[PDB]
Order: sequence, then structure tokens, then C-alpha cells
Amino acid sequence: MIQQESRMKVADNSGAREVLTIKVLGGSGRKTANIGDVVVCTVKQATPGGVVKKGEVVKAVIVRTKSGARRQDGSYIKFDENACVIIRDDKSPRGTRIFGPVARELRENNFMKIVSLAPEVL
Amino acid sequence: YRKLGRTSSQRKALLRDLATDLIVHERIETTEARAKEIRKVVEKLITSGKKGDLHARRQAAAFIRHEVVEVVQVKNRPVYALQKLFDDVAPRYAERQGGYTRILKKGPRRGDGAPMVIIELV
Amino acid sequence: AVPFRRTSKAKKRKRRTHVKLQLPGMNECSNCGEYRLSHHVCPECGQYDGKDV
Amino acid sequence: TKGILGRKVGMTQVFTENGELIPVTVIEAAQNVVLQKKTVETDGYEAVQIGFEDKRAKLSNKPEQGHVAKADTTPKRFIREFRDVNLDEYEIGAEVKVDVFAEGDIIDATGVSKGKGFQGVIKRHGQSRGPMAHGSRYHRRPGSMGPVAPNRVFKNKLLPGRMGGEQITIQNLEIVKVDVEKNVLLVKGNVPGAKKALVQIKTATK
Amino acid sequence: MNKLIDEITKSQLNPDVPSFRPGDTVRVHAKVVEGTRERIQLFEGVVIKRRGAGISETFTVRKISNGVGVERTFPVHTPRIAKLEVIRRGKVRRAKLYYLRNLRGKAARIKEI
RNA sequence: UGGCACCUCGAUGUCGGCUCGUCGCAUCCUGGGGCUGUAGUCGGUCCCAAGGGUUGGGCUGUUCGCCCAUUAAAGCGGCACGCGAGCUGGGUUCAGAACGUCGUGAGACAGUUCGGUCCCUAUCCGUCGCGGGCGCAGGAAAUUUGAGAGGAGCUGUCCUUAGUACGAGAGGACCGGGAUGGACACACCGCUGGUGUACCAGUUGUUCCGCCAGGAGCAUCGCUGGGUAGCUAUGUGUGGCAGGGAUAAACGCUGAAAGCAUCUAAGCGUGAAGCCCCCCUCAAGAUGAGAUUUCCCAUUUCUUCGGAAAGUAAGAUCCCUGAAAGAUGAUCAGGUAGAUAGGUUUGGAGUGGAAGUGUAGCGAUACAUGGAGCGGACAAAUACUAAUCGAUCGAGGACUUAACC
Ligand SMILES: [Mg+2]
Ligand SMILES: [Mg+2]
Ligand SMILES: [Mg+2]
Ligand SMILES: [Mg+2]
Ligand SMILES: [Mg+2]
Ligand SMILES: [Mg+2]
Ligand SMILES: [Mg+2]
Ligand SMILES: [Mg+2]
Ligand SMILES: [Mg+2]
Ligand SMILES: [Mg+2]
Ligand SMILES: [Mg+2]
Ligand SMILES: [Mg+2]
Ligand SMILES: [Mg+2]
Ligand SMILES: [Mg+2]
Ligand SMILES: [Mg+2]
Ligand SMILES: [Mg+2]
Ligand SMILES: [Mg+2]
Ligand SMILES: [Mg+2]
Ligand SMILES: [Mg+2]
Ligand SMILES: [Mg+2]
Ligand SMILES: [Mg+2]
Ligand SMILES: [Mg+2]
Ligand SMILES: [Mg+2]
Ligand SMILES: [Mg+2]
Ligand SMILES: [Mg+2]
Ligand SMILES: [Mg+2]
Ligand SMILES: [Mg+2]
Ligand SMILES: [Mg+2]
Ligand SMILES: [Mg+2]
Ligand SMILES: [Mg+2]
Ligand SMILES: [Mg+2]
Ligand SMILES: [Mg+2]
Ligand SMILES: [Zn+2]
Repeated sequence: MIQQESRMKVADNSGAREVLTIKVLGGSGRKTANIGDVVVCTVKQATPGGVVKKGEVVKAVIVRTKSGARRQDGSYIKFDENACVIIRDDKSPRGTRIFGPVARELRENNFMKIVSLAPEVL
Repeated sequence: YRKLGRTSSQRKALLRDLATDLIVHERIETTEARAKEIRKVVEKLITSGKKGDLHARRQAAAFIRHEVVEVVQVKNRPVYALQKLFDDVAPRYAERQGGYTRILKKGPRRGDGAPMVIIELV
Repeated sequence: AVPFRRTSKAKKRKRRTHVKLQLPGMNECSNCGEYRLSHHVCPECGQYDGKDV
Repeated sequence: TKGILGRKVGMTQVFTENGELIPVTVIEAAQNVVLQKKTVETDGYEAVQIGFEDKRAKLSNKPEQGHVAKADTTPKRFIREFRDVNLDEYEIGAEVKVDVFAEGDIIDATGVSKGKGFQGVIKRHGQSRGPMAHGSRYHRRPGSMGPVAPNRVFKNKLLPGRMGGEQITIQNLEIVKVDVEKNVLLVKGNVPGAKKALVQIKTATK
Repeated sequence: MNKLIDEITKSQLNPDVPSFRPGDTVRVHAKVVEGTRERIQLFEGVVIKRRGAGISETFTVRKISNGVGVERTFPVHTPRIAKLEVIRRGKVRRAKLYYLRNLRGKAARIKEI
């Protein structure tokens, strides 16, 4: 459950380090996003010398939430950290590496580039 | 269960007083809605007397008050309420399974119109 | 929150149509043969269901 | 179409063949008997009367002893009617079994909702609260009751009252498993009412 | 409790599940079915909670992976578990082990019996 | 924006915001259509159309406005510039103080800045729910038709048709099918979580049960870690599907006045998210009081007459045990022809390894007897306790005509 004014750490190799959510795409009154959704967000912190400079407005996709999704089997998954990966207009990540585990829900949304680079997909 | 117009602390302190008077005197005088609640806590307290274990005695000793029912001239040995329950009241109902109490209606009280009853131990 | 007109005697009497109180549900004891409330212990002959509580 | 009467037993879950997990509702549908058939000539509309549960002869009274005596059956507790149903079947006094349904049918469930007492606006009608701080004194109140000009308050100004207890029907509700030895019928989803409540099952209208 | 629910759901109870308690490491051989493939992915970690009765029972397994803690919840009698193992038996004083959600290594170490 | 000064000065509360809406159409989106400087995609303008829908933030007391980010769209207005006996009090518009300016001065400026008491127990109508009476030409128990009324009505993206029709190219479809969402609505607690003050466990201070052990009182439920029933959303299931009849704008067929022609004059055919239906709910006080199945039957005193009363039948209630119901009435499950509530015996969730005894250690402590003990509201059996005994109410069916009999 991610809405406006909600921050989440970045999980790739681009310059961004922390990100604040600006808007959730999808509909007129939508007010909450979960794993696999794309949001518009701004950069609050950046490592020096990074590709993405502090203060930019970029789109991004959620890879793991504190309250993860449920599967049709009836099983669940939850992480201990909200994370975020900055993407281009297509589904191609801006960075070169992905850190930490990634939920399997990203596979079903054609985010194959992120899935391949993750250390493991749970 | 039902409240009795008093907070949680004062309710427990009231059920322990009434349940002990019914043991000591075997016939008391309460209001109708107040006698329908010590019916439960007295029969559940005879049952601990039909076991006779030390474990059951220590459990019931945490509910009975501590007053002398009567002095026995053995050398004077005061007899306490817990001794009466485990040596006199309990052996009386060795054959009956349930229902060691009966409730008999009397009529309204003058001061506030409360409906009074007689609750006996037979 | 303050009355606009005073209440007439007709309307003040109509409202009290339901301000009566019912007749008690009394009965007759078999032993002492006087009036008694149902499901209650007889006050005078001091008995109930013929057991003399 | 087809229909039976039943009692809500509870809720549980089952595993399907594909491996997925779904919640189901359990229905007890024993002792259904056809009691009366209503025709156009006699009544003007076509219907069938069904009785659900037998009950002790003490509770039944004289007028309804003779109503069920025509079908040669013991007095029942629930009696309802089904319309838009074929009348070539349904001989008088015939038992109605759960096996008139099947795997993967679509049904409609009708029952009486659970009861809530005197309920306010933001639970009965789902309205909004006022601010709970910043010095306000408006928390859970109805709202303005209309403009000044009419000199009155219109109808359907939603206000507190007794909440539950109305008849609600739920449509396009699937059936999971049917059992004839236990007279038990499993429906995927929820049906209105508390436990032990009457639930009227009928084939989907759409 | 309800007797009638028990006979209906008696047949779906998995009888090959072993006996475990919260607080011991297990190795769930969970199936991960894709569109047209079946794989046996392994998930190993401590069991935190075990709740419910009947075929509604569930358990939760906690793993720390790549510095990020992951928790996974399964139904006990699901047919999507190929087999379940009990690697080692821990010693705990709780029934729900929620005090590990905010505890890193060398302090989240559970003894053995 | 103004003009007038007709009601109100024995008081008609005055901006903005909050909660709640409802109406008009001069239509912002979605529906149908005519023209185009309409090749295609994208558009422009006009006609019919009010069913539904119509965003979250930064700055300012702000309405407005500018900006960031979205959306199918971010409509214009009326209702005392809707709504203060419904809320706030930032602003305006009291008394304090200060700046600039004007005045000799007390002081003043709709110039600016900091601070500044928002009272009321609902009589009548109105609105939302729940009861008592009588009526409906005998008295009762159920099941129902439906006049009439209310609810719902929204819409995006991807795939295929197809890189096809069109076009030189760049570009690139209508119609049709499939998949899956956004917001909203109804119900439910199996799942994920919340709460859970008579459930379980750990722990501090102090007092008490004569002492050790074991417990109790108070300290926000003392604090902390869990949690049953019930109530719940952020959870789950489902809905707005597919359609019919008559139409608006519009397009036509046949066809005359007027031997030709023309959609019109007589007559026909297509044709909208709109109208009436379909769908969900209420509904016979619908004084027009409806229908069906079943039950009780034609008693006794008085009458001069309308008719009067007084024991009953079928049936109901008083009274009592209660919850799936509930402010109180009402509703529903029962009253010995009994499982309605409590108890008792077996279980279940939940908590987690009781007391006593023994063993190891100097000791705090650990292990065994032992998934132990405890276990509100959950399940099944059992009449052990309480629903004992009685009483009250409740029909003998008017007249006329017609057909059967
Ligand atoms: Mg959320
Ligand atoms: Mg206290
Ligand atoms: Mg009904
Ligand atoms: Mg307040
Ligand atoms: Mg457990
Ligand atoms: Mg005046
Ligand atoms: Mg118009
Ligand atoms: Mg159009
Ligand atoms: Mg056009
Ligand atoms: Mg409209
Ligand atoms: Mg700021
Ligand atoms: Mg005006
Ligand atoms: Mg105004
Ligand atoms: Mg007002
Ligand atoms: Mg001054
Ligand atoms: Mg001067
Ligand atoms: Mg101040
Ligand atoms: Mg008031
Ligand atoms: Mg009435
Ligand atoms: Mg729940
Ligand atoms: Mg001590
Ligand atoms: Mg004290
Ligand atoms: Mg607590
Ligand atoms: Mg439709
Ligand atoms: Mg048509
Ligand atoms: Mg009638
Ligand atoms: Mg119960
Ligand atoms: Mg009754
Ligand atoms: Mg019982
Ligand atoms: Mg021990
Ligand atoms: Mg020793
Ligand atoms: Mg008796
Ligand atoms: Zn007497």
C-alpha cells in the first residue's frame, strides 16, 4: 500500500538512493499501489556522481512491499522493506544491477529485464 | 456474561463476596439479575470441592474470602470458609451432577422497586 | 427549543392516552386461597409449589 | 429452473483440481416436500409451494395440520414459493433432493441479513466524519438537511435508524460440491444471514 | 467447532505432513508452477506462527535473504507442497515468535535441542 | 457592475472552508446523427440527448488565479451569492500596542502589522425508524398477486481482425470477438490483519493470606508478549450481463395534391448511455381495504323491535427460561407432549510446559513425572436446577337482485 508522500528505498545501481512518491497511475481516483505497479516519483537523495541527479522527476516500479501480494494458491509473501526500481518509458531499468530479492509478481507484468538481473525471485 | 452496573475491578470483588455468603449462610437475599450471576460461580466452586486435590484447593482458595464461619471447641479452633466448602458442602453433593442452587422469586423492594429473590443451596 | 404556542386541553389529554399502567398478573393460591402473583413465592402462607420454602 | 430451501451451516474452504483454494458455504437441505401447485385457472399465476423442516406436533396447530394432510406429510416449519418454474414435474408430495443441481451450476441465494440495532449515519449510510481536532465539534453527525427556501426537509434525507434485517439476494454465485448422502450443498462465496438462517436457492435468472 | 464441516473436509486433510512447532527450521519443497512448467523451489527458514484449526491451519516461515527479511505463509494441507522437512528443532518460550521481525543476526539465534 | 428605496432597526448573523445534497441545460466525458478546407489517424461546427460520471497536491484568509502530477472528463449556473437553534473562526467589524502619512491638538486612514468570550433541555409541521387502536358485514393459521413507489444506470487499457481498407510516403482505422482494471454498491468472517477490561503467560514496588512454598489487593486493564466468541476493512464473494416495445435528431420505401418530382398529406421501415420494460427492494389503510389452501361451527338468558350479555370452539395472550433479535414495545427459539437458559461429562480454539515430589548444582536456575495445567462468549450428549400452578380474551355470521340449486 503505497500512496502520495510515501518514501521507499531504491534497489538498483542508478544514482538515486531515496524516492518520494508523487502520484499513482491507473485511474482517476486511485489512491494505493502495490507490487508490480508503476508510480511517478521524485528523488530526495542521491549518491555523488550518479546518473540520476537529486531533484529529478522519474517513473518507477515497486518490487517489494511491507505488505506483499497473495497468490491464487492461497499462499502469501511479505518483505521487511519497501523498495523501488527506476525504469525508462519502456520496461527497461535505468540502472545496471538490481539488489535484494524480488517478488515473482513482476514476472507476470513483462518486467523480464528486472527479473533476470535480480539475485533471486521469490 | 453480564455487567452489574460497576467496573471490572468492583464486579470481581462483588462476585467473591456473594459467593462466600451463600457458602457460609446457605440462604441469602439478592436482586434477580444479581442472583443469576453467582449461580454460575458457586456451582463451579462446588466442583472444585468434589475433586479434593491440593491443586483444586489452591485454585478455589484464590476466590473464597477469609473469614471464620464459626468457632469449634475442639482448645479453640476457628473454622474458615474454605474448610466448610471442602469438608461439609462438597460431600453433600457427591451424587448430584449439576444444579446445587435454586432461585425463588419474592417481589419488589420498597425503596427502588428492585425484584428480590431467594437463592438457596440445595 | 422553546414552545411556540401553548398546548390545549384536547392535545394535552390525547397525548396521555398511553400514559396508563397495566393490571398486575395476579392469581389464586390453592392452599391459602388468596390472591398471588404467578411464578412467585406466596408471601403470607409462605410457600411455593406446596413446599413451604 | 429449479429451487430448494436450506439452512446456513457455516463457512470453510476447499482445494480445487487445479490446485487453487476457494471459500465455500455449507447448506443443509433435508426434508423438502412439494405441498401445493398453483395454476392460472385457480390463482392466475404459476408457482410451487415447498416445505423445508418438520416440527413436533405440539408446535403445529389445527389449521396447518389439514393443509399438509393433503400431501400426506408431517407439519413443516418453513414454507415458500417458487415462480417461473416448470410444472410438468413436481407431483404433490414428492421429495425434492439436492441432486437436482450439479457441478458448476449458477444459482441465486436469497436470505435475511444479520441484524444491527439503532445505527448512526456513518455506519448505516457510509457518510463522512467531520474533523476530529482543530477545535471542531462536528464528529459523527448527519449534515445539513437542505436549503432554506422549501421551508421543509425533502424525502430521502438519510438519517439514523434500525440497520439490518432486510431481504437481500446475491446473483451469479457458483456451486462447488454437491452431496446426496449428507444432503449438503457447497456454494462458493457468501450468503446473507447468520448461522442456522433460512437460505432459498434458485437457478440464476440471468 | 462444527461437526458437519468436519466430515465434508475430512478427505482433503494431507496425512504426510510431519509434526513441527513454531521455532524450528524447516525446508519447504514448494512447487512453483508457471504457465506450462512445474519446478520445485526450496524455501528454508524458521517457523514463526501456526494458527487455525482443521484444513484452515496455516504456518509462516521466515528467511533472511540478501540482507532483506522475507516471510512466507502456506496452508498446512495444500497439495502444492511436494514434501516438508524439519532440519533442526529449536527451543523457544513463545507460541508466536513476532519478536524476530526487528532483530538482526547474532541476536536472532535460536538454540537447539 | 448599477438605478429605486417597496418588507425587516421591540435584531432577517455577514466572507471562505467542512458535512449533506437537490434542480436547470445555454453539454466537460460517455450515446445517436447532418456538414466539412471529411483520403487514413487526429479534428472543427451544428442538431437530439440531463442516465451516470466529473482528481490529488505547492503559494495565499482567500472566491479566483498561477504552478507540479494525473484523468474518458477535470462543465456553467439556481436553491437568503443553498446549508453557523449542523461545525470552524483564518478574514471582515469593539476595547491594547506599533509603523508610514494627515492634523497645532484630542485623533484619523476600506493603508499595514501582533493579540483578541460564537448562548439555547425541540412545543407544532417536516425527515428517519419502531409500536398501540379500529377498520376491511362470522371468528382464525399460513402462502401470495400487484396498482403505486424507491435503488441501480459510470468507464479505461491490452490482444486479434491487421500493418488489412486508405495513402506515394510518413503514417494508419470503423464495424466484431477476447482478456483484465479504476471508482462505486450489497453481503460475509473461511483466508490476511484490527479490537477483544470475567482467556493464558512474564515482570517491578508495596500491603495482605501467621511463616517457606503457593496466591490475592492497588498502582491507566500497573506494565509487557499473545488471543476465543462477537463487531470489523485495508480482506473475500458478487453486481451494473445479454436483451424487448415505442420514440428524438436523422436516413429511407410507396405515393398524390400538381399526369413529372418530393420521406408526408393517408400508410409503412430502420433509428440514442435517453422513455416504458428486463434486474433488486417496499408495497391491500390500494377505506377501490384483493386472491388461494386449511380449521371451528350454528349454544344459553332476555327481548315489543332494532338487538342486548355470557359461558365457549378453532386460535391467541398474560406469566416464566432466553437469543440468531433488540433503546422500550415488537421479532424469533421454548414452557415437563421439554434440550430454552444455567450446571455436569466429553471435546475445540488460545496460551504455552501447572501445583506437589524427585534429580544436578554452594547459589540464581535447569531437567523429569507431562503438548502438562488452565481454558468468557464455540460444539455434542445429559432433566441435575429454573420454565410449577392458573387466568384472560376470542363466532353463531344484515338486506336486495341474478344464476344455479
Ligand atoms: Mg493497504
Ligand atoms: Mg485496577
Ligand atoms: Mg415470507
Ligand atoms: Mg470533539
Ligand atoms: Mg494452536
Ligand atoms: Mg420580534
Ligand atoms: Mg439542448
Ligand atoms: Mg458524438
Ligand atoms: Mg461530427
Ligand atoms: Mg447527464
Ligand atoms: Mg511545505
Ligand atoms: Mg443574489
Ligand atoms: Mg450564502
Ligand atoms: Mg440555519
Ligand atoms: Mg486603540
Ligand atoms: Mg506633525
Ligand atoms: Mg496569545
Ligand atoms: Mg440539541
Ligand atoms: Mg398496525
Ligand atoms: Mg476475520
Ligand atoms: Mg513467600
Ligand atoms: Mg488495598
Ligand atoms: Mg494486554
Ligand atoms: Mg446493458
Ligand atoms: Mg425498434
Ligand atoms: Mg384479505
Ligand atoms: Mg447459544
Ligand atoms: Mg409461545
Ligand atoms: Mg444446556
Ligand atoms: Mg516444570
Ligand atoms: Mg542440590
Ligand atoms: Mg418445579
Ligand atoms: Zn398461599
